[PDB]
Amino acid sequence: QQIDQQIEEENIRQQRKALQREIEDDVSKQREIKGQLLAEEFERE
Amino acid sequence: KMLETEILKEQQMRDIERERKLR
Repeated sequence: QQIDQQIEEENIRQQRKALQREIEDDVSKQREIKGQLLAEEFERE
Repeated sequence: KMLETEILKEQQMRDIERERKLR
């Protein structure tokens, strides 16, 4: 039974990555939004 | 005596098995 659950302990060490993927979305959006907004700043002059 | 032997040795397989599960 301990081995059965020793394996589960590793199964659980194996959500952070999906948040990491999200981290990159956060980065891309803000980076590109700054460019979109500067393009808007000119359009809005 | 041989049974306690074989058991105490056998258990170390179980600890190698732990090493094997870690791989």
